[PDB]
Amino acid sequence: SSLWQYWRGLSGWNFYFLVKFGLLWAGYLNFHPLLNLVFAAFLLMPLPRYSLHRLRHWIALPIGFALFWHDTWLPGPESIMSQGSQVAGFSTDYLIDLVTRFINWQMIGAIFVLLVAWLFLSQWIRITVFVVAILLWLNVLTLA
Amino acid sequence: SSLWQYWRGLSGWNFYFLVKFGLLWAGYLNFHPLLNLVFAAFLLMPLPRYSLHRLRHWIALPIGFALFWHDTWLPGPESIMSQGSQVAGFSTDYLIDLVTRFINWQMIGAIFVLLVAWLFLSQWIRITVFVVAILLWLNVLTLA
Amino acid sequence: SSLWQYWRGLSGWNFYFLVKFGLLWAGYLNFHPLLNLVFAAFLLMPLPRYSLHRLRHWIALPIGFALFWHDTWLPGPESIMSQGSQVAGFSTDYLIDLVTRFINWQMIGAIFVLLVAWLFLSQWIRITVFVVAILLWLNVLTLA
Amino acid sequence: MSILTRWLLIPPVNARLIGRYRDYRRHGASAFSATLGCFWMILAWIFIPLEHPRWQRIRAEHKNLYPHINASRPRPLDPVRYLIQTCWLLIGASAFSGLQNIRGRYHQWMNELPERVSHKTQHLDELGHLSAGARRLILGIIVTFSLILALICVTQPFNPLAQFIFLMLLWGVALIVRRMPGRFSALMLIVLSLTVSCRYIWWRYTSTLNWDDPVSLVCGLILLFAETYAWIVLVLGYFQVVWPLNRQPVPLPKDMSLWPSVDIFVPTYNEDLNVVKNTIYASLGIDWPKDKLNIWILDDGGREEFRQFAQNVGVKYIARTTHEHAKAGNINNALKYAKGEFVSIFDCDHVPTRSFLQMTMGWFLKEKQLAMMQTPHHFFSPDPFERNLGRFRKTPNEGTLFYGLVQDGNDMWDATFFCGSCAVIRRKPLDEIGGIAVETVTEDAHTSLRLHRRGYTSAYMRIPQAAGLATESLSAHIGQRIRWARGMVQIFRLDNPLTGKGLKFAQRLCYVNAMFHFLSGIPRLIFLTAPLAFLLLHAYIIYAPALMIALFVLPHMIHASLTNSKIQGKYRHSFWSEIYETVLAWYIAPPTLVALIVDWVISRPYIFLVLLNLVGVAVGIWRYFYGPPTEMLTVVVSMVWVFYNLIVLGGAVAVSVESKQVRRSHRVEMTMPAAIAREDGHLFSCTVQDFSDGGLGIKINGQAQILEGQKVNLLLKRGQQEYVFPTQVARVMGNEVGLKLMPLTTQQHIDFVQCTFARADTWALWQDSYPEDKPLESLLDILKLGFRGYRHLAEFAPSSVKGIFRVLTSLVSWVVSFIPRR
Amino acid sequence: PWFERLWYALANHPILLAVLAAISVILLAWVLWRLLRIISRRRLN
Ligand SMILES: Nc1nc2c(ncn2[C@@H]2O[C@@H]3COP(=O)(O)O[C@H]4[C@@H](O)[C@H](n5cnc6c(=O)[nH]c(N)nc65)O[C@@H]4COP(=O)(O)O[C@H]3[C@H]2O)c(=O)[nH]1
Ligand SMILES: Nc1nc2c(ncn2[C@@H]2O[C@@H]3COP(=O)(O)O[C@H]4[C@@H](O)[C@H](n5cnc6c(=O)[nH]c(N)nc65)O[C@@H]4COP(=O)(O)O[C@H]3[C@H]2O)c(=O)[nH]1
Repeated sequence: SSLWQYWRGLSGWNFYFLVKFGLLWAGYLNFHPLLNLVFAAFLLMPLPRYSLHRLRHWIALPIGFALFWHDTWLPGPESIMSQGSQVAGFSTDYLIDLVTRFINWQMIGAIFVLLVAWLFLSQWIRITVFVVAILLWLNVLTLA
Repeated sequence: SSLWQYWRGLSGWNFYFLVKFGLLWAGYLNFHPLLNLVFAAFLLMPLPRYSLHRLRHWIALPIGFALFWHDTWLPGPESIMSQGSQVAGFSTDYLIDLVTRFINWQMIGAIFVLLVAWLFLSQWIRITVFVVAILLWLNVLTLA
Repeated sequence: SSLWQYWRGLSGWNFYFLVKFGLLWAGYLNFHPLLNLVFAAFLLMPLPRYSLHRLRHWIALPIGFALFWHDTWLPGPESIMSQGSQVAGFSTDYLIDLVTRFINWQMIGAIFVLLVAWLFLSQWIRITVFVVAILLWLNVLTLA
Repeated sequence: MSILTRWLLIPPVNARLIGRYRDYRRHGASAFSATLGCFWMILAWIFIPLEHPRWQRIRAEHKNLYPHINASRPRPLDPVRYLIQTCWLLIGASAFSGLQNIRGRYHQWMNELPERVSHKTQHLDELGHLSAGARRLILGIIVTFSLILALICVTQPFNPLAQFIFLMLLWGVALIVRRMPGRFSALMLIVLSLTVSCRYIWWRYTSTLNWDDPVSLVCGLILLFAETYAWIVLVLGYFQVVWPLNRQPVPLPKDMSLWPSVDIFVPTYNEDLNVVKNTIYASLGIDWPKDKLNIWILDDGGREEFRQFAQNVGVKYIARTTHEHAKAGNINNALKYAKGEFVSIFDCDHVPTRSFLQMTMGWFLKEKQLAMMQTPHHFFSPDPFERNLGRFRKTPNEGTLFYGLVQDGNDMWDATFFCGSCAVIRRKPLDEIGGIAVETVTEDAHTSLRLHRRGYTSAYMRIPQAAGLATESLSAHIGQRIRWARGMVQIFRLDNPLTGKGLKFAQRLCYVNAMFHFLSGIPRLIFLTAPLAFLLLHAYIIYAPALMIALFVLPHMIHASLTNSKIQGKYRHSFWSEIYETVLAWYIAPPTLVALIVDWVISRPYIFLVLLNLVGVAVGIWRYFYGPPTEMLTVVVSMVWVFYNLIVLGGAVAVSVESKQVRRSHRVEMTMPAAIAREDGHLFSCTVQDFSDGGLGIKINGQAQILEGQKVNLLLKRGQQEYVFPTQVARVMGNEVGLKLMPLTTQQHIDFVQCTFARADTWALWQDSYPEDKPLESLLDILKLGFRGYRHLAEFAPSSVKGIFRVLTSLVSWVVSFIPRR
Repeated sequence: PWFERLWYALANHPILLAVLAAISVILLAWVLWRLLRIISRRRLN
């Protein structure tokens, strides 16, 4: 088109990238700057029809889920598929204890306040520019 | 009298020049600044007819492809023509595995992100001007 | 009586003079400030008659070719007159190879780039003024 | 100039450039300015593709996106402005319909959740229905538990991060419960703000009082006592307006035989008849039987004009030879001859409405010990804070908050004090209390207190049923406020409400809280000059890191502002109460202090304070680089404090611009239906914009055919009756038609005032047109108010400071030229 | 030192304290609502 008014912004995925930034800052992340940048480019790619925009978001949801899983320190799918039967056969007390040790209430509080702050800022300030600037800064630092 | 409209830029080959400048900046390319500024002069040199302009770009497509191929360290296609029989004598599965191994996805990711960056920054930065500026600077460096 | 309307600048010979400048920087020419400045003065003379302008074009073109040739370090007319019988029998491939060896493609690339530069700068900046000024500077320098 | 360009540029492009330069010069640009502008234009076309359709659209909308950049007049440093604005535009945020619909549905669900909860709790009411002793014990133990939790919430030591998180969570609580209609949410926010303010005051009293210098200790105590006073006043005000009663008018008996007789006193000392006329014409229209009403006119001037007026309009006139005790004496003298069961004092300017004496007289027959029922005061004329600031029907009057919410709240505790006029007092209790109070200057509050001490209750009605002329000068408004202050002070010095018998403690609290606003000058002055204790002298008044102050003081201010904006919603715009206080807080303070132990008069203190604060900001700019990098944020906080003080003082100066006023009759801008008829049988409608005492205003739809010498009969329709009065075309300037009303006889004036002024429906739609109280809308508005005040002072100050204010205002405007705009 | 004991039990506990404060705020608003409604009815009638 003449002006390509298909650069609407990251919209919701601002929270996705802010959560990734926070988890990298806390030190729990094996961050992948190149894949994060390519994901941002896929989210921001201009598309003419709104149908293709919606389809792009729908296809990006599972890829974003997989990328976030890959960027954490949790074990891979092979261990999960090999130990699912053992977990099912384990007693309820051990599962409950593991669940309790898995959840950190401080992390939940930080994530919730981040979501509230993101709601306010998106109501005021465009976040996509900042998110992409931070991604570019991380990639430049890493490659240099 | 819209005579200026015969000097439009190389929008459509700005991606060509940005990709080549990046590939040089990573050291994967054997560069010739004089040839590149000759190609830029060809692109920015007008033709009397819009039909003639389309013919210019149709002629330049083989030329641009050949320049991108030869600027890379790939062996000459004459060797490929001579040894096509030997390649066909080799196993096809090994060739498929090798060509799957060869493709670097990091450069492809950088290329995709650069494409998106060009398609967005063609509003606030004119890219023919900057491409020719960097090209002139590289030519000056290779002259002195 | 509107003689000032015929001062359109050096016009088509600006490219010729810039070609001579580029050659002189490259040193492939022995410049004759007297003879070339005489040619410049000959072109300088404004004549209102357009048919006489075409006649002056028809006179300057051989004059221009003669000046360009005689400003070269190429062998004089005596040598070619003596050796025409021997040279004419030889294949043109050797002649073109010798021409390419003597004058490299760097000069033709610079000529293409300078043609584009002159064409675009002859739509923003009065080129004749600068060309005449630099020609006068060259004659003055060669005088001292 | 053209020769050089032609020597440099080809005639086509040279002609283009010369045309552009001439276009620049035609708009008043200088040679240097236009030259630099052309250089910037050529560079910008070099770099930015202005031929791209995006940039065609951006240039087409160059006015909106760059309001502070004039395209036709280039100026030095324009690229800086362009860069700042473009950086903000990239920073700023510009299928939204679905998101808006979802957000609106969410807002509606949140608003209606209390409604559904109330319906569920009401149909299943079954809250006090247990046994008495168990109920009392349960309430006591539950209150003690709640207070213990509040105490642990108040005094808990917290580090930066913890304190910040607590702040955020409680502010979210306040934001969520703010958008909750009802009267319970007000109680929730009052309790929450009380807990937060107790936390802040405890922090100040227990961790941040500096004991290291005998110089930074006395000042710290002064500031902490100012804040303690502010908190005490806020708590008492919360108690005052905790739950407005929303009292409803009582329908009178259907028969007209048991109704009483009402005596209406209109006192006058120096007012002209041109204001009393409308009041007595609307009084004759009071929807009361004519055999049980007595409208009185009392004249301290001994004027015969009021005698003739009363005789020819059918009302009573009485004048006295000896004038003692001013309004109190005149009203008592009138009461001596008033043979009626009720006395209703109306001001000399507050126009009564037809449905007044029946919308407020039912309670006098239901409650058999009632003695006073006050009615709200609504000013149609611009008050001195509206006319001078261009804030007519955009910012409410000072008394809007009071007369809309505070006295309705006082009705709960039975402390609604007589407000000067516009109220009904039963004469049987009035005879017992001796009449109108004559001792002090505020007779009204003293009389109400004397009524209350005898056990007789008091009432209040919310519907605006009295419109009057607002104050016509800032000096006279200051005089009115200072008279209120002096009268309350005299009341306290002569009769303390707190120490008495027969009064509930709530009445004493309301009485004293009504008298904590007239001692609120000293805290205002202390706050204004408080930052001039670290920037000018070197004293750490608040011995704490600058982050902690911004984390304890800030919740107090934010929660107080949010709660007050919720409770006093469409009554008082934020940060304007501070402006009113500082306007008053130089002249009300000296009388109270004596009791305890442009303009060369009105605006000298503002000049003093602005000079001192400017010295402070200069010294603070000094300390920002010479100060150690540790003691850096303290200077930043104190500079923000001084900037707030400067905005305050600029607003105070702005209020004092007595503008031109030649309209003899104040215009009430309301929409009412009217019609015009010529000598042809065809009736033309008209759109009425405003009226006045001796005029009108109509905008004809089409402006068919009229002149300045033709006769047009004006038809005014009320209910189902059509009224004809002679009118003359006064102004003809297109779609605006001017009309002037000639003097009339009695009945014509009665009908006209009933048709235009005394309509008991206009003020409701007026209140419906009040803009919502919005902090951000206030921000730029108050900043512009302060800037206008500073500019006006720079215009009308002494020369030796005229230069100072001139250069300062020039710098301020120059900087604001760079600040981005949306 | 018991007050210090409870403080240290909640020095790093601002969230539980905030929630308990909200609970007490609701309870106090409720009791104030009860008393104010009773007084309002006793006054108006
Ligand atoms: N000669 C005359 N013209 C009348 C009369 N009534 C209305 N107009 C015209 O209609 C405009 C009314 O402006 P506004 O909406 O009251 O808004 C007014 C008002 O807010 C203020 N203003 C101007 N003149 C006066 C004045 O004499 N008294 C007051 N109180 N405000 C004024 O400035 C605004 C602009 O007014 P203008 O520029 O004067 O423009 C005036 C004027 O051209 C009238 O009785 N006599
Ligand atoms: N609502 C309304 N009433 C109108 C209009 N034109 C005339 N009148 C009425 O006729 C009276 C005479 O106004 P004037 O002859 O224009 O003579 C006017 C005029 O010279 C001046 N004036 C008053 N208001 C304005 C104003 O807003 N702008 C200007 N420029 N002059 C005004 O003061 C004189 C006295 O005017 P007022 O005291 O207002 O008394 C006005 C007013 O009652 C109109 O357009 N709208």
